[PDB]
Amino acid sequence: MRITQGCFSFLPDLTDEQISAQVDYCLGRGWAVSLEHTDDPHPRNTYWEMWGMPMFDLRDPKGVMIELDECRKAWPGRYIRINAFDSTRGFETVTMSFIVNRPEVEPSLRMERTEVDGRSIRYTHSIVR
Amino acid sequence: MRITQGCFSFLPDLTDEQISAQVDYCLGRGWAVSLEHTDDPHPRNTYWEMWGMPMFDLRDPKGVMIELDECRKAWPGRYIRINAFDSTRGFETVTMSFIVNRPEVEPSLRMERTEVDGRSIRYTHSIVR
Amino acid sequence: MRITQGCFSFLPDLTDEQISAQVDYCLGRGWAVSLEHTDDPHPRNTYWEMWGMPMFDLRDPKGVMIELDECRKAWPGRYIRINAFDSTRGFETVTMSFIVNRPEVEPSLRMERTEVDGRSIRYTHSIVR
Amino acid sequence: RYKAGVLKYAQMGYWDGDYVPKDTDVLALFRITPQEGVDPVEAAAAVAGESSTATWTVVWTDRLTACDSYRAKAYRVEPVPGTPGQYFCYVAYDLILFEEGSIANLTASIIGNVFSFKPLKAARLEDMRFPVAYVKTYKGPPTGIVGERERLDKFGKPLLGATTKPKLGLSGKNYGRVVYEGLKGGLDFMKDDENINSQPFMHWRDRFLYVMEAVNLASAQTGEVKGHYLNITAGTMEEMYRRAEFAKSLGSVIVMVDLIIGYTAIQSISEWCRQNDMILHMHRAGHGTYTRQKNHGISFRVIAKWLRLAGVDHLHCGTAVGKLEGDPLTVQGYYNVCREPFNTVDLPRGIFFEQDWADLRKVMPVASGGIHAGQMHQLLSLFGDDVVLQFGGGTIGHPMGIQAGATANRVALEAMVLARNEGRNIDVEGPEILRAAAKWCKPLEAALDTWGNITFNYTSTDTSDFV
Amino acid sequence: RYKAGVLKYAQMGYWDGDYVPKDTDVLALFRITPQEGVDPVEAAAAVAGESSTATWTVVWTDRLTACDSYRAKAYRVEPVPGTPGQYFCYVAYDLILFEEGSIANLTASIIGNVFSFKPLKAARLEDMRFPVAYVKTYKGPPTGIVGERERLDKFGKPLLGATTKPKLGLSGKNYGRVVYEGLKGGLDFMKDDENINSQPFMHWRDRFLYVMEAVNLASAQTGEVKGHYLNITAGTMEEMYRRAEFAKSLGSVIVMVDLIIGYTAIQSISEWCRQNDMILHMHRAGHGTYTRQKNHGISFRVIAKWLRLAGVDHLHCGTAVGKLEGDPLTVQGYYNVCREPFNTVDLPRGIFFEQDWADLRKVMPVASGGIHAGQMHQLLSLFGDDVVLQFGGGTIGHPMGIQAGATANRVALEAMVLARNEGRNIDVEGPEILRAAAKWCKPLEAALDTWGNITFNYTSTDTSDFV
Amino acid sequence: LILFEEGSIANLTASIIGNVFSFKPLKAARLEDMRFPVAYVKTYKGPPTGIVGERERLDKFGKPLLGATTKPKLGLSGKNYGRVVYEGLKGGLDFMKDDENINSQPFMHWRDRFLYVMEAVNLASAQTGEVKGHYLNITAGTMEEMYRRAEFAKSLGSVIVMVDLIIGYTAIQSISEWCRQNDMILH
Ligand SMILES: O=C(O)[C@@](O)(COP(=O)(O)O)[C@H](O)[C@H](O)COP(=O)(O)O
Ligand SMILES: O=C(O)[C@@](O)(COP(=O)(O)O)[C@H](O)[C@H](O)COP(=O)(O)O
Ligand SMILES: [Mg+2]
Ligand SMILES: [Mg+2]
Ligand SMILES: [Mg+2]
Repeated sequence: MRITQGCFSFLPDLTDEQISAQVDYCLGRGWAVSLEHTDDPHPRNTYWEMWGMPMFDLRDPKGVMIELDECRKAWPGRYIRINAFDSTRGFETVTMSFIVNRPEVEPSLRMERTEVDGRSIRYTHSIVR
Repeated sequence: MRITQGCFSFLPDLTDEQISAQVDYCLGRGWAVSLEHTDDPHPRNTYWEMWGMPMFDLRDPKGVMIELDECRKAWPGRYIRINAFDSTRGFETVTMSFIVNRPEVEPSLRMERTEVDGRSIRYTHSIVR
Repeated sequence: MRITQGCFSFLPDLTDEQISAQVDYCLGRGWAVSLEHTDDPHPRNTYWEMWGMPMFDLRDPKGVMIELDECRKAWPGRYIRINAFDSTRGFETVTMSFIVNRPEVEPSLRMERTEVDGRSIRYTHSIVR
Repeated sequence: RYKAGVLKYAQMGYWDGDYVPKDTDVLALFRITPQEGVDPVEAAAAVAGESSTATWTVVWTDRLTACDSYRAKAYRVEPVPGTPGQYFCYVAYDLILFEEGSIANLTASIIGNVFSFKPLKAARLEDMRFPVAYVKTYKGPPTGIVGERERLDKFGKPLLGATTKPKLGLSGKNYGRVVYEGLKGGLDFMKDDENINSQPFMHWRDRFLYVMEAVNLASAQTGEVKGHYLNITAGTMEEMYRRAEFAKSLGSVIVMVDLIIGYTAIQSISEWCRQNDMILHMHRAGHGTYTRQKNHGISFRVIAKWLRLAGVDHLHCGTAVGKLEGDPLTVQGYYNVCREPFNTVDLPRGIFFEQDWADLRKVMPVASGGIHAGQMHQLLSLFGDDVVLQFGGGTIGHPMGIQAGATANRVALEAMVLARNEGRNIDVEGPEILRAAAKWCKPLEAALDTWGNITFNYTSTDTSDFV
Repeated sequence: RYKAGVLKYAQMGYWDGDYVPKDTDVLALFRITPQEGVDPVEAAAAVAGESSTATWTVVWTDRLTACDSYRAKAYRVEPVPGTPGQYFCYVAYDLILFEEGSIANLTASIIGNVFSFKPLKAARLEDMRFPVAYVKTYKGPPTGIVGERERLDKFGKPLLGATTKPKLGLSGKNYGRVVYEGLKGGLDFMKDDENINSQPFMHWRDRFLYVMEAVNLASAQTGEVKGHYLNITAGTMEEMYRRAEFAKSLGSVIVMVDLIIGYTAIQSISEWCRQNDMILHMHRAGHGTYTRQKNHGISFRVIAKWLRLAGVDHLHCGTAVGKLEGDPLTVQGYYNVCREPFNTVDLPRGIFFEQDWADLRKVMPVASGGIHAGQMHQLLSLFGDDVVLQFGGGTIGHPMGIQAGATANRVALEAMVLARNEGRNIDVEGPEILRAAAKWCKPLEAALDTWGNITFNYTSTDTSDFV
Repeated sequence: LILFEEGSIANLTASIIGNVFSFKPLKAARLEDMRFPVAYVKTYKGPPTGIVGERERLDKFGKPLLGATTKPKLGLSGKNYGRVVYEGLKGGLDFMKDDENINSQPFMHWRDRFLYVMEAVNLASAQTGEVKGHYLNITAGTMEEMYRRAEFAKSLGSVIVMVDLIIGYTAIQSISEWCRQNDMILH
């Protein structure tokens, strides 16, 4: 079991040198970099716990990496992700999202099947952890 | 995790001297003081287990405190609250509610997401304890 | 916690002499005596596991008691009840129902609250055991 | 008196000084400034005339119906103290003229054509008396003060709110994130802005979904029942019902409505909210167009009386210390109108008639517009407990974040309620209590440094005349 | 500029003198009277701020959305000639802030909270520009001037009307008798009073039946298509639709609606009237509450612009010579707003923006309130042909009867139109034409003797500033 | 603008591309490009979600969304059709889809297909931890049949439904109104 929520999931775990290169692309195009963490990695779960405020005007990829290492020390067994936010006329949304830190063992999902009218089933996804 | 159900939740835990002062305000305005306890501290859960009958005609704040200490001895790991009841022409309801005793460790809430029609989700809040 | 499903629940546990007297009333009026057992004592749960066939033509209260002691040996930690069945023109139903054997510790019920349209709640009762 | 020709309103039979009003009569006050040459008695009768059953010339069809019953009668005229050329005019109306359970009919009669008269310079409707016979035809507020607090399980202090900032611009994804950070911090309510509906940048049905996920996530992590005032204001009623039905389908506690939509449209939601268990919030947009001026318009206390009869649970009544117009004594008048079951005549607070509501639900007043943690002691002293305090800028504009700003306002309020009940004077010691709480609470200390000297003080336009 | 703290609106980025507004921008004028000490530039920026995307303190959430596009910008401020301390303020709004096909959303943004500001003494909305992109989202009036006249087969003169007098009192049987005598005499329309709905003395469903019998009896005896403005104004929308559907079921030509009911409720009937072939009449009840004052409120030309977009065929615009407030040049402004497809900037008539409606139906303006046969020459000179003249008192208050009163007004109008087209000056020779027609017409002679010296002359409050 | 109806594609095409092509004095005519004024675009509602609205629903950012058409085109029964969908989505694909000619053939009924693919979507969603989808083909003979297929797709809780271009602009604009009022993405 491995939760593939976000980009670069099928690739092996990204090293600090690779993360620094990916943030450099986000800051070059002019996106706000934000760190988010959770212990509940449900599909379609929108809001994760924000680690401070998003870095809007930061022209250094090293400055993000300090805050990333600080978040890892505070939350070891949590899903940490980087969100790059676009602030243009039409977009006004997230552009990049990738998990940088995932826990020692990934939790599985149990599916509960509620029988309704006819042959239709309501599905409920729940995390074991 | 800390359940903030009721007044004076964000403030530190109230001492017996502070509780006696708060009951004195309730008896001064002419409200019936009642003690309630539960092990299930769900949001919108209306009815808690009543510790005897509400004190309607009691003009002493010390008399309530004896019943409070008696309830703590009987139920150590439960949420004890004080409910002041107004008995006027228009009100006829609770006026003050605050938790005076909460257990050693507060239970967390698990949220189950049931997928229905379209993108709508039925939410179910459940206590781990 | 004590499940009060059936008659004589608030009274103390019935001795074999008292059970024999209650069956004697059922056989006197002409009712079929049947034994039923379950580990799931849910409210509105209709069908329990039947211990053989109902005793239709038995004019001895002692004969029921032998089958009761046989059921206790096979299922120690289960709810055993006696059902008296009426077979007349209009009734054709159960007349008496009382638990004779209940387990060492009674299981509690957890209530899950699903929030639907408006302020309406769907309730789900579930047994911990 | 029925021959063809133009006759004066006083001569026609609309002024009667010896008239005593009955218990079943709708009474109205008018602050009339007459033109140079126009008599105050003639000015009163002109207002009393056109508002009921009168035209500029005499008609023979008046002899058909029993006019003595249908005609409105002005009974006394008194000069306003302070002003040299301004008069109070008391007009009595009979129940035979009004439709049962209709705000639109009541306004079409009284405030119909009397304002646009040439013989009057400026007229203002000050206060209105409703008989017990007339209030019973209306259903009243869906829940009230009692009904709402029992649903949320929150007692003993004001309910806290915050407007999602900025007003327009935020997309559906980001809008819910501000809501999530607000409610988890310590706020009881978040809300849509009055101009936010279904703009090209963010569709309404997307907003409704994302805020409800934010509400439930906050509810699970705090253990409190949280809510978001969902704006349903639309162009047509068909669109408006569809927005409300979807809000019910998600399981929202409370929906908000703008005052602009009209009393006919308002009364329709009040009927809908009761039949679907919903709490109704009223935002007074464009009220200051006909309320702010002291010499002309309609006083808010009359609008509050209509809105109580229409059936709204929440109403913005104003802040005395805030950025918007409001005088301390006049503001307390609006609060007493929507809360108290029976209010006596008090001239400093702007109450002129003894109003008996006879078991209509209590409207919870909302204080909003340019307030912060430093204003907490003044707010609790003026109004009380059964109020809603909204901090739009004072929460999100916090230097640390949104969660810290929501905690700062919650700690400030909890410290004041605790001090008030113990026996400490919250008017004098107020600033010292907030400073003493800042020793252990760090987000409160940062909030007091940001908005310490920032105070909105200006001369009130809508003031009392008996001070 | 995004750090925590209170900053001025001019410093925040709402005032820009070098800004030139685009073709796709909603423009609004504000007649602002600032407080003693408040700068007119700061006063403009405060209005430009709160009406769009601003709060009293700076928030970090502004950095998320592209604020440079969403913020409203005040571009020029000019002092009003005549007044020492009053300023015109031009504010530009972008289409991104407004919902497509909603009057309620437009008012929630612009006239939302800007009026109730403490730094402003009095603010008035003078005129509003709508782009071609914004007007096309709205359906417009159900029929218009062209569509209505083709249905009634009446061309070349103003349509005549009369209000059924007295206002309240008449039972269902007698109410229709006044309608019958009016329409047979020579009137094109009869109408319900604005306060008449469903009173205890006469139920609405009874009134609807008896007037329709009176319409058809008059139609058979004159050979003309007659009509009665049926008042559908109700407490709820459910009651309001039921009254309209029954009006359609009887086969009525035209139904009337009060302004009080609200723009959300108004837009719903406009959708209904188009889908059921009905002409919509608007009665402005309670307009003078926020229109009459020159220093504060909303000018009627802006309300007329909203009502054209909402979709109404008839609108009361006012009479210059009547009993109610109105200045000849300012009144002509309201008429040009609802009739002309493209109107140029004219300062004496109160038009400030060049408005292009782009093929929206023409609203027919209604002149009513204190007019008679002696005022006929002044009415035809000021407005023209595509108007509705209503004589409430001047028809029924006739000494001979109702039939004679209706004939007197019809003969007077027919004599003026005939004289105007021949080449005679109707401004000077006007009184002589009416006297010459009285030689053969006896009801007209009696009408001129009754109301000859009776004229309503008073100082207008809503006047121009460029005269 | 006086010639065109507000919010109608059918009226726009009836005017411009109406009878000009079938003219005898012209050998061959081709419509290359068309300019729409700001006044005309505002009458239309536009796409139900868009690029921004869709990506927020699926929580997938920073790369192209992957899809696969269920092969073969026609032939597979309801049971086996979902098995191909299940193996596709679990492998790493974001979307699976119906073929354009697949509707309600004698070998496999539509209402059976809709049930089996939705079970395959949710099983894949539980095992990968991603929001998965299948483009459900609603193309039918009549509009009455077409609305019934869409309402059942909503009832199962599908993310996105697909539509063929053949059905016509009048029929297309009707689903666009429906998808916005029921929170559905249109393909
Ligand atoms: O738009 C605003 O200004 C507010 O959101 C307050 O924001 P801040 O807290 O950021 O000032 C409120 O809607 C006003 O209080 C409305 O006026 P009223 O209270 O008169 O209805
Ligand atoms: O109630 C009235 O006074 C009238 O019936 C006129 O009656 P008379 O003809 O008997 O005066 C009209 O409704 C007013 O003109 C309305 O005002 P406006 O025109 O401003 O809408
Ligand atoms: Mg607001
Ligand atoms: Mg009238
Ligand atoms: Mg294909």
